[PDB]
Amino acid sequence: PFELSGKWITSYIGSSDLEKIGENAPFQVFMRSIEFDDKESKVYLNFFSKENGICEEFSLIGTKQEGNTYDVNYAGNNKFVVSYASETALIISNINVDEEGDKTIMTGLLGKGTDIEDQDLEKFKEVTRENGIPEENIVNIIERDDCPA
Ligand SMILES: O=C(OCc1ccccc1)c1ccccc1
Repeated sequence: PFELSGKWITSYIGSSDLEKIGENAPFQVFMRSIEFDDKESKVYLNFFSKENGICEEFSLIGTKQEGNTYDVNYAGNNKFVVSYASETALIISNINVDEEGDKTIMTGLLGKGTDIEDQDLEKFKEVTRENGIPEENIVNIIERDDCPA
């Protein structure tokens, strides 16, 4: 089988709205771990983001919802699915509705730490594309993640 829980670090993120992912933006997210607790219908997320250019750490809890889905409060309301899982990667698709009501679709490629497999990367690009997110709306997060391990 397939272990979904553990260390996951963000390699790349794509977004329908570039305001949500540049420097210091709420969805420029540097993942550190995700733990799925299906017994209690919960997911545990630990990650860094930057504000004011300095690392801040978050540990959040989402709730398992209908189908394959999870709801979590962060910079508005979020519904995400693990669209793809391999031994080496997860691709997450997330819809965020922010505090103004604006809706953003994002995708995120995660791995076990820095050395990306091209096969996982190609699947990320296809999922991103399928969600209507253009290639130039992809940020390389590996390059930007200087937060603590
Ligand atoms: O890496 C991500 O963590 C998921 C996540 C989802 C919601 C809140 C926190 C973390 C990610 C990437 C792109 C889009 C959405 C999420």
